[PDB]
Amino acid sequence: REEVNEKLRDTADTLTLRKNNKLISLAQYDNIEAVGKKLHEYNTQFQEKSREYDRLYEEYTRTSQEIQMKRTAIEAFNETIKIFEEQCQTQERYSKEYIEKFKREGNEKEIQRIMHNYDKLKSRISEIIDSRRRLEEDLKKQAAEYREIDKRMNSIKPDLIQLRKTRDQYLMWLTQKGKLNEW
Amino acid sequence: SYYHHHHHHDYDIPGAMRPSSGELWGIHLMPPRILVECLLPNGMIVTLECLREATLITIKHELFKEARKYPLHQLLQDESSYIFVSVTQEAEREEFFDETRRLCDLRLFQPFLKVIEPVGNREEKILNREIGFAIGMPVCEFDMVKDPEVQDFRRNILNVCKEAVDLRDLNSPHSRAMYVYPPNVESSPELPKHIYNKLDKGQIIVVIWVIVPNNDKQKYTLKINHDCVPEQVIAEAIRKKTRSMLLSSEQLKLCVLEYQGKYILKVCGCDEYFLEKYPLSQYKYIRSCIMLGRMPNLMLMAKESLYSQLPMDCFTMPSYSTKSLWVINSALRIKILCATYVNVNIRDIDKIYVRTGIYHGGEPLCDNVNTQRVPCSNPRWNEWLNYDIYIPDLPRAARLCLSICSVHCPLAWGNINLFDYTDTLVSGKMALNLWPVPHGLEDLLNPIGVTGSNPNKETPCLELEFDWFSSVVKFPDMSVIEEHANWSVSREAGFSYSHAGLELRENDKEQLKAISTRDPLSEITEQEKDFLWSHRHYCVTIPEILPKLLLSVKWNSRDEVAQMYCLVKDWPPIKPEQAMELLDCNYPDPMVRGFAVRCLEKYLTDDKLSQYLIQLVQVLKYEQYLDNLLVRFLLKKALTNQRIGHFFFWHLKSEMHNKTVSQRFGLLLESYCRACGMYLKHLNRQVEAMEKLINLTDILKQEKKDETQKVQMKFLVEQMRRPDFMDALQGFLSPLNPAHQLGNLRLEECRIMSSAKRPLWLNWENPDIMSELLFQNNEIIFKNGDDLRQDMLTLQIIRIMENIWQNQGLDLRMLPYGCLSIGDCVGLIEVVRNSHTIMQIQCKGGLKFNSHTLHQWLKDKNKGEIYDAAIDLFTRSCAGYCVATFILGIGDRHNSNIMVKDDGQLFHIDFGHFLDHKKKKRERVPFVLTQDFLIVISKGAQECTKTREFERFQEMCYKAYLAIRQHANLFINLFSMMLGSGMPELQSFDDIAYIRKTLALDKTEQEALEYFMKQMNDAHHGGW
Ligand SMILES: O=C(O)CCc1ccc(O)cc1
Repeated sequence: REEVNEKLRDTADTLTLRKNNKLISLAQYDNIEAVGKKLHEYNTQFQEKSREYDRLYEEYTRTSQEIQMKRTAIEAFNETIKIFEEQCQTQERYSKEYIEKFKREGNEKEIQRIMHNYDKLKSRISEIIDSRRRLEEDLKKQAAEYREIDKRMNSIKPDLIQLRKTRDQYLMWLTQKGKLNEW
Repeated sequence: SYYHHHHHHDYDIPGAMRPSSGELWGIHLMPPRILVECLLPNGMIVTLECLREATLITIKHELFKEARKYPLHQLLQDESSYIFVSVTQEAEREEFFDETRRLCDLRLFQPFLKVIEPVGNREEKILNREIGFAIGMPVCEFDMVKDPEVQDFRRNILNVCKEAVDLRDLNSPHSRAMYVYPPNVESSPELPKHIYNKLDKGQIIVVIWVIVPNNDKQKYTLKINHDCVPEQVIAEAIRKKTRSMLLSSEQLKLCVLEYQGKYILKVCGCDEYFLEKYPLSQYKYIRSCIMLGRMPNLMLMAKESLYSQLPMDCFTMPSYSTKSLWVINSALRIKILCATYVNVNIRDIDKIYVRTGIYHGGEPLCDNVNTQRVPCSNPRWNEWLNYDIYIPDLPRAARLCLSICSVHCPLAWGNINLFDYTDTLVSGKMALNLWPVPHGLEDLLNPIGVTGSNPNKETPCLELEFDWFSSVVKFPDMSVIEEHANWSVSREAGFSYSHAGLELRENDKEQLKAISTRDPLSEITEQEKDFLWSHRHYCVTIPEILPKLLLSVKWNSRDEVAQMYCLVKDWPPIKPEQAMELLDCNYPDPMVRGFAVRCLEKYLTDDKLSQYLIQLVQVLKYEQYLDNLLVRFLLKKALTNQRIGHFFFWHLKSEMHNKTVSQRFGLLLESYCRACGMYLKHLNRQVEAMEKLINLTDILKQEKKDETQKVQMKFLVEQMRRPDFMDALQGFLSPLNPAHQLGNLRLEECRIMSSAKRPLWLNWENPDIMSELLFQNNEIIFKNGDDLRQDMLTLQIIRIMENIWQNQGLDLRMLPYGCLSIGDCVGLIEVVRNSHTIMQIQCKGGLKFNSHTLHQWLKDKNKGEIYDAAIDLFTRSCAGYCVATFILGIGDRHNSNIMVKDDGQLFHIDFGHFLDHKKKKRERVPFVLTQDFLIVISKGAQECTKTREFERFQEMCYKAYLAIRQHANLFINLFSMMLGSGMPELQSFDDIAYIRKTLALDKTEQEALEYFMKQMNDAHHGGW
């Protein structure tokens, strides 16, 4: 039961027929030694590839999270900015009311300091937007390397299974006739 | 000559030898002095310097002094008229009501604070922050979710919340104290014989303590019967306190009667109580003391000082409150249109197609492909695919599974349910974003994988058209499925004689019970399936055969499926251990899973639930919809009982990182936190503690790597002394066990270990009144790097093998320590005081290492007749740990992952890959008893092979192994339920198949016995 699935695994559509395994058209019802080295050589190429497949699947789900992190950070920036935008509007309400409320007593003294505040506030908004802008282009170059991770996983995956399959077939051959641990 | 001079040109000289963002965007822990942009109502931006650790009251108060020096101050109200607000890292805009909170704990994005007058004037209702902090995502993020199923789950599931809150205040204050402090109690009041024998004729010496002024305390050693209840024990201790040279006998009787019911029994040293009439023996603490040769220490606690401790939960209801399928006269077809975002290299890849199939766990018709059209770039097919099955033959739990493949190799995958939560057959166009190829899955299509589109947008978006049929097509009602069954019955009675391949017989009547016995993973044949399916009426005789029967049923024939629905309807309840199989991925039908949850309501005890709770939470992943019977069952039990609720919370809160479940568990955690009462505040204090520890170790691991231990350790202790760390990491409940409280940090017993994960050795004061009686210091390890949940599970599997062995009269002693995964590779590990790696024992005994050093070390702790029993402990544990280890196939055991205690118990740690993961790229023996061990088993002797001690030990091994072989059905199923978690060691059923070989279930019990010895003999080289 254990081995019969690992040989029927990855094949087409107690007779263990594979259509999931339908146990029972049934609608009506020579070196010997040198092939032993090849095992180790492919069993090293197969496990060589494993880690290269593993390292990337981490990098994939890293960058998947690193990207998803970066998006929400932008969602936050945009919300941050909106409050600063709202604030600069909020000052243009009660600042421009207090310019014309008096506009007499320390006009140049006061309006400079009200104008100074507004400037700091704008220059703050300027820094955040460029802070955001910089994140967004770093996001695309992340999404770039991301596209490349899956690409290289999806080049390796075929080669990995074929490498796996030949390694079994060689390993079958040797057991037919007659140690394997070290290989 | 070494390398035959073969160069490697590729090799350059300069993996070898995460992360959760911290207190502020992009930086782990905010600098000790930071400037904060304070937006005022008047429009003025005033930057203040603050201390990282400063409270918002501290901040506000200072702001409003500094606001006077700025213009337009006359516009501002008193400081008291305002609340703070800012954009957080989750990206919402929190309104900061609790002004005792400090600036570093706010989870701010950028360091700015806007001032406002508080709207939504029911401020009570905006302590959803509490709920969102615990869950780790804000409640406003569920509010704007479009999908009706979610919104209908959210409102519907409050049926449960309400019902369960009503049981809590059914006998308040007693029920309330029974919720919060439930009785921690063994399965049966029946006792094991090896426990009984340690009783000198059914009797325990116990110690009841009392406080009277408060400073001084007073013992009263009762010697009472083991099976007596707490109220009796309480009377007896009152008799003893109050007997006097001034009270007559009758005067005493009248003094006990007033007193007898104003008190309850507490355990000294932790928050456990004895509130229920059980035999004292049936409480775990008592049954623990008997085994360890300890004297139970209880405390008389008055009930008013206990209900004085208790809260009021005060649950508040939230603000958020055709055509019969069988008419449709066609075969199934589904239109594949276009994938948009496929990552394919043109240089290796020939061609790509969408493979498809309908499924029920296993397949219901010819799995097909489509033609290999527009391969690599431009990818687009416009084909209706045509599936040989009729539209009415589709069973309730039918599901489309597909995958974009190469030529043969999968690229992506995704699965959809063919009906919705309201039974409506799927019509229209869908935009399915796909999931990526896993490790262990090499096969094409992945039907065990989760139903639902990926929430992740930047992925292979395959779109498709489903067929429309003049209406919402709905699955028939139960009344209608019934009638159609009753017709398929009367119809088949009139069928005539000559007929193939569908009273009774004696030879056959046993051969069904032959099948009934075989493990889940023993595959059934078509003959057997037919054979069962025809005698299905007799099969109710053996209700245990049901799983085999259900797998035998043809789910693509609605006539069968209506008949099978009707057997299930009133099938006889069965044992939880076997019913649990019916919640794994192979049984997706709702009537089936319904029946299994109906077994749990009858049979599964709050005790047995919490044992298997891990498996049941995993098995939620395999429900089709959010609202289903299991969820309501667990939600209820968790809101009925706060011990379950605690681990129920954490097992969910663990997986919240995982986007396969973030929605579902997120919504479930919300319900829990909304109903669970004052435990929400306790969970938020744990949740806040764990965060600090994550952020602290996240720094130790990124930047502070490359600084001596001394440097890190000074930086650690600098950090831990900050007021916010002190606040956050002191008065709280250990998540490994909420019974244990954690008080002040002893920072001088607290250190960073050697390991490159930088795990924290943390040590708290046990602030219990009687800490002295149990332990003055609680220490547990916090480990940022590793994935705890393999260990967590193997530990569980051990705990159960122990309970199996022991409840079946044989005393091997396992020490499944505490392990809790609280996140993505984050967790807690219980420290067993007085234990050392064999390798320490060898280092500290090494003369300037002899095989005896272990044995020598052990004698040196255990001298006198103590020695004799302490070898029995080592002999008993070491046998159990042999068999479990072998059966599971955990990682190779060696000197730095094996540990022995002062009293002589041995146990394993850091188990690694459980079902023989690394080795399968065989039947290994991971616990190789070297000479070191065999010496200890044989007190003096040389030639340890030959002693009786080893024969004894061999017998313990053989009796244990066969004991587990009789409960293998359970161990298979426990693992089967764990397929849900993406643990690489459990990707598919054939991974679990190792546990068959190693238990030898295809063999007979006598052969098995020999195979175990054969396996044991070659690994050790001689003896068995
Ligand atoms: O009912 C309780 O609260 C105790 C736990 C319990 C649950 C179910 C059952 O059948 C027996 C016991």
